[PDB]
Amino acid sequence: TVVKLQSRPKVGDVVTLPDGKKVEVKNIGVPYVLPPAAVCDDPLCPWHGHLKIRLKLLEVTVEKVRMHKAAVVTHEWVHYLPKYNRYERRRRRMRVRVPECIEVKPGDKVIIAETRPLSKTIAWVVIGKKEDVVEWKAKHETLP
Amino acid sequence: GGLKKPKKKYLAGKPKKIWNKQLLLEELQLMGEYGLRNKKELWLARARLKWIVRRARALLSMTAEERAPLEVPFKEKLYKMGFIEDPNVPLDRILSLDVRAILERRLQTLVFRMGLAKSIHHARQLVVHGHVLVAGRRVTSPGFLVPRELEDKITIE
Amino acid sequence: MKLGAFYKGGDLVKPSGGKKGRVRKTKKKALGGGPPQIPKLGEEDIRYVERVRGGNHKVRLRQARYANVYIPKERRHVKAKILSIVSSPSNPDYARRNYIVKGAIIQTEVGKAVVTSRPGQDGVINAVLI
Amino acid sequence: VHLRKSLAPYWWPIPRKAGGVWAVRPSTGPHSLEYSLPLAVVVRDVLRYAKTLREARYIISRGYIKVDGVVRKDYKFPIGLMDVVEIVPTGEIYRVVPDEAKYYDLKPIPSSEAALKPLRVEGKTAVSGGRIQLHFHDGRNLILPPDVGRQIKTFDTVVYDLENKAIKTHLPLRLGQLAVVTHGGNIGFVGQFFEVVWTLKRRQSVVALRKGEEVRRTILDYIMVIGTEAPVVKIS
RNA sequence: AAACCGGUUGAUCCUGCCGGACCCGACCGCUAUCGGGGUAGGGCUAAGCCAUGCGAGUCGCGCGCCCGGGGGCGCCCGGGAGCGGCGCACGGCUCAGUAACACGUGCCUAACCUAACCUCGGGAGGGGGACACCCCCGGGAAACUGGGGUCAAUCCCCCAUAGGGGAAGGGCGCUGGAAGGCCCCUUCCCCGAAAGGGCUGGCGGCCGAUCCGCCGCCAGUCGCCCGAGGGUGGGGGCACGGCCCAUCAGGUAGUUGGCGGGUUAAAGGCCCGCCAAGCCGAAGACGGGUAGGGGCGGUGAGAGCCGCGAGCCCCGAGAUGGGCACUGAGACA
Ligand SMILES: [Mg+2]
Ligand SMILES: [Mg+2]
Ligand SMILES: [Mg+2]
Ligand SMILES: [Mg+2]
Ligand SMILES: [Mg+2]
Ligand SMILES: [Mg+2]
Ligand SMILES: [Mg+2]
Ligand SMILES: [Mg+2]
Ligand SMILES: [Mg+2]
Ligand SMILES: [Mg+2]
Ligand SMILES: [Mg+2]
Ligand SMILES: [Mg+2]
Ligand SMILES: [Mg+2]
Ligand SMILES: [Mg+2]
Ligand SMILES: [Mg+2]
Ligand SMILES: [Mg+2]
Ligand SMILES: [Mg+2]
Ligand SMILES: [Mg+2]
Ligand SMILES: [Mg+2]
Ligand SMILES: [Zn+2]
Repeated sequence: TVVKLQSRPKVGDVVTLPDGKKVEVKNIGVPYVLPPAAVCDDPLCPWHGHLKIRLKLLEVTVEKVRMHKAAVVTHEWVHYLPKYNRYERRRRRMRVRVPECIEVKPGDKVIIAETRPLSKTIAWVVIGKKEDVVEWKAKHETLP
Repeated sequence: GGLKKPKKKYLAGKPKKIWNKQLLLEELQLMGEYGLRNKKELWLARARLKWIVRRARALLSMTAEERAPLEVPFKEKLYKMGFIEDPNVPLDRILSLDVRAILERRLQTLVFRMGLAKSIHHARQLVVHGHVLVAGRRVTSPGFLVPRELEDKITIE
Repeated sequence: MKLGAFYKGGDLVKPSGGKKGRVRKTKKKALGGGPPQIPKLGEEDIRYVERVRGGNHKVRLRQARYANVYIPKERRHVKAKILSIVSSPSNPDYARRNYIVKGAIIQTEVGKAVVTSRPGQDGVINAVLI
Repeated sequence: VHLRKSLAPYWWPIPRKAGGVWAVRPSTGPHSLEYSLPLAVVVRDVLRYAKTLREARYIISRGYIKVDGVVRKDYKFPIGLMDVVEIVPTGEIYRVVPDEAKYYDLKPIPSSEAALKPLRVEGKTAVSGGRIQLHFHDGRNLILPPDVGRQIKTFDTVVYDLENKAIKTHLPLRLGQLAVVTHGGNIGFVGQFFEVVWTLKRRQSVVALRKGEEVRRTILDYIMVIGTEAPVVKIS
């Protein structure tokens, strides 16, 4: 169901598991995240399945990985209090979907993307760890 | 969940301590010279005076760039109403503006100061009964704050 | 159908397990559901067309006798007959009461097939031979 | 369906407080509610030909008003960007164009360019027969063969013949053309397209327009190409 | 106007409370001439109980019938009881429930439906039926309602074709950030349209003053069906923001997730079969209390405090308490 790889593939590659099924690393529309270093066959996977994500991305840290194909991550931000003119650090725990091709541990910073709802509390999925990010810039064409 | 309703516009000129002797003496003089009806009219004049001064205070605190578009038009509008005399004074000169300059612009005062009536209370009675034509139209409100250009059009019946 | 007996609205339970109040007193008709309509193994095929939300229509198989079995190894479609329901992995009580659901095995005339459609929603039994 | 006067669009040329508590609501025509004005409002407010709503309905009920070559007898018909409004018994023609003050204005136009309408391609769909369907900024559609519809990408402006149901001229969206901003704060501005920051979503790309040398920026969604240095049809 | 003044001492300097002076909101007392502007008035009190009246209709250019006046070509006009279409889910009221995806801001539906309307492409062939008003009788206090006869439709139904849905295999192609989508090809199963109807004018034909029509065609106009998109309305999802109490510390067991299914217009423990032990909590769970949320409003020189966060606008919920359905695009009205 999950076959690891000695090297990472690219978007559009087709890799066949020991079962002989061919899985193509789809293009999830986010060009600054690398595909996982292993392949799964889950139809709810965004890399190797039919799952479609939205363009909302968040960077969180894994807290509890003891649910099946899911994890408990923490989301952090800073809130301004106008009366005191100071900040407060707020955090919220979210439930997210962890695909089989992506392995996570507590304390690790991952990337999540909003999808359609998958369970009572899961609507976000781990797109990939932070280290699979890549620097990206837009295009700036100008007529002199 | 709050619905806006109008508030008194003479509150800005109202003193929060009415029971001062020197305060009572100065205000009683002002009502006598200009023939006002009650202290509400006198406070309403001061509320106008506080607007002219507080506005000039804020324009001073604005930056030179910000002050520039509003500086000359503010003084020009003050000149046309007849409150000030020079529309080209420094902006801090407006800060010392005095409430009597607003009371002179009252239509009742202008009828008396133009020699069109026997007394200031008679000139109030003239406007009230409708014998004072401002550019050909009857203006019956004695507290009308006449601007500069309309002042020369004041006639009697 | 949109029946309040099969209401598909949200629970009254938080993820923490605590209870929460009811924002709305009544059950909305838009969030209503319906009873199951999966067909039963019968001696003839009976189809019922149902009017649904927005004036649309859904084909319901009340009673199923034939299956459009398809042979992958031959690429032919046969409208074979159904003899018994071998087993229903989602719930054995479907096979125990002769009710056909998607993913169920059927011992058809040509052999065995796995039901590949939702017979309460599609209205036909598309089957693939094993 | 009602429309409270408070909920009316902000740019409409009507007083906000004084009047009734109601406003005429457009009847889901070929525009958007936020970006369209009903016909009865135009006849009563923008042209001032009717003093009441009944008088405006009477004028419209006679078919005196033609909108893009079709006589509209609905007083709640929506009018919007680049629409051609023609008054039959007087012979005057207007093209509702993006205005720097009124946000949308009735500008008189010559009778020659009355049948022409510049339409911005909002998207294409593949239809039966393999043909291509084009969707324009006012919801209008046009089905074309696959090869001809391949070369017309989204945001390209095409000058459409209302009289022949055809495409007179296709204006691709490339850097260096004349564009008019059709929505947002910078409405009414016409300038050269000379700068783009292509974002991940193309509709949200940052675009810059120049008019020697006032430079305004918007998103790519909010600009229509009106051609090269000469605008093809009178808009200003 | 960025303000103080009175009072604990025999006297004094403090601390520290309480009072005075001001604005606004509710109720009340005494008094009360006129006008202008304003979205003021059983909200702050019982979402307590109610006599009476009024509060959603319209269309004869969908349909037949009846009545009265007029006229000959083929009818004109007025009226009646109805069928039928569309609307009555908008609008109006109130503040019990709600600490919640209710509300606000910013985003999604690639997981969805949408009558009326707009645009592009295509279509309108064949054949049947019934029920009102009415007529002959009623029944019943009334509400309501029965039988026979009888004229129609844009009323209802069938047949054909278009089209549509599912399952499966392929593809150049389209959209789009990204295809479980669209388009094309192949196989099977299954469902399955339409009102060429009204009006106007022209032509011709059938027919007859006991008829005042019917038929074919043409044009104009208002309509009907299908495919695609828009529009509008709606269902659903997400991130974050906004009360008090620890004299409330552990709570949860469909509870948290996985897999397979059902149902839905549509994703989802929404529901079901199996598997696991997970889920929340002192960064305050759980429990209790209070409260419709916002735009906003009062006050202060301001920071801020308060809600008079009643009246006006937007969203929500409700219709004596609690439930459940019909019709319909949309209601559980
Ligand atoms: Mg949910
Ligand atoms: Mg102070
Ligand atoms: Mg003493
Ligand atoms: Mg005190
Ligand atoms: Mg009450
Ligand atoms: Mg008609
Ligand atoms: Mg009638
Ligand atoms: Mg009716
Ligand atoms: Mg309402
Ligand atoms: Mg009968
Ligand atoms: Mg019909
Ligand atoms: Mg399709
Ligand atoms: Mg048929
Ligand atoms: Mg018929
Ligand atoms: Mg499902
Ligand atoms: Mg539950
Ligand atoms: Mg009221
Ligand atoms: Mg009840
Ligand atoms: Mg009811
Ligand atoms: Zn995967």
